[PDB]
Amino acid sequence: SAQDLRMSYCYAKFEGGKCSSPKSRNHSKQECCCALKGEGWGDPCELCPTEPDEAFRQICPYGSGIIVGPDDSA
Repeated sequence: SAQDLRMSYCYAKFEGGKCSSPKSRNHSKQECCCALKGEGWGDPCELCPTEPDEAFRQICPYGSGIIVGPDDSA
């Protein structure tokens, strides 16, 4: 589904320099800014894109959903 199905740490907040709120478990960079829609992704947090940015959809073909964080909310 994703690129090299890389599943690292997804951060919920990216301080245009660092990150915070990393999910104990790891998910695909797509599952991070798509289903988890955080602020950054990967151990080396990388600022995730936002819709409808070409990059945004680059991880979410259908949109913020795909595999909405299973048993990871509600």
